[PDB]
Amino acid sequence: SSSMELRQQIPTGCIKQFGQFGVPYVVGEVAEFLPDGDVLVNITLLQSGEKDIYRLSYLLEDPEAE
Amino acid sequence: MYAIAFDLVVKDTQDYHPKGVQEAYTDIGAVLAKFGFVRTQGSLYTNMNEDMANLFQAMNALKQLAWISQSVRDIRAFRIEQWSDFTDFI
Amino acid sequence: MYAIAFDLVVKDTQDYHPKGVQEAYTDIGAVLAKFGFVRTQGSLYTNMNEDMANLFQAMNALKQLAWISQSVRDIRAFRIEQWSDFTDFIR
Repeated sequence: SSSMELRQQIPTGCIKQFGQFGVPYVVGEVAEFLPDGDVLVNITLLQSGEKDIYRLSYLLEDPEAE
Repeated sequence: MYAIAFDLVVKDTQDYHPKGVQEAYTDIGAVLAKFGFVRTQGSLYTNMNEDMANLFQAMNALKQLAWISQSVRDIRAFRIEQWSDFTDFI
Repeated sequence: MYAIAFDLVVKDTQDYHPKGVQEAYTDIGAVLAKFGFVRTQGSLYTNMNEDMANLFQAMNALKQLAWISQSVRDIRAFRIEQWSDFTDFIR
């Protein structure tokens, strides 16, 4: 919880995917530091090019895009 | 052949879905499984049954999810002919 | 209206594409755009000029990519004979 210790946890560059049935996305950098504790990560959906925003707590649990 | 194609808003889906966004995408496939639509692109589900009253009930089943109304970016149906796979990649 | 849909194996594309997966997506789209196929709703590249000969010229152009063969999961073309949009969920 240092704003480094948080940031060095978002795997910027990883190409993950929302579930077994979700679309793949690419992990951006920080968007906001929510007081819940976790962080809003900037994200761009790979196959549509849409940019979006995602909780890091959710992010770290999705699998790698296959 | 019929297709359903859709996109969720990820910020909206996480806020509104009870469980994750993972859960949203997995939920939808299961509803669309009730009416013959298999996942073929993650954002494109196909059924090969051109009955419209199937689509209709499938769409109505999808509108039953309370979070869809607040979290979908876009959702489309279309009627697909001349489905064609390419494998001249050697 | 014709549509092209495609998926790439992500590990394989990272190996063989000289830059990366997000450029392999963009670079494939560059080709398809040379044949009027353009993505407007996410993930589907559509043309609306239903000339089968043009679609084939694009698949032909596509194999001209060094890394495509070893880094493509799926690619499919098909016809969208009719479509309709859904905003009855926003209700």
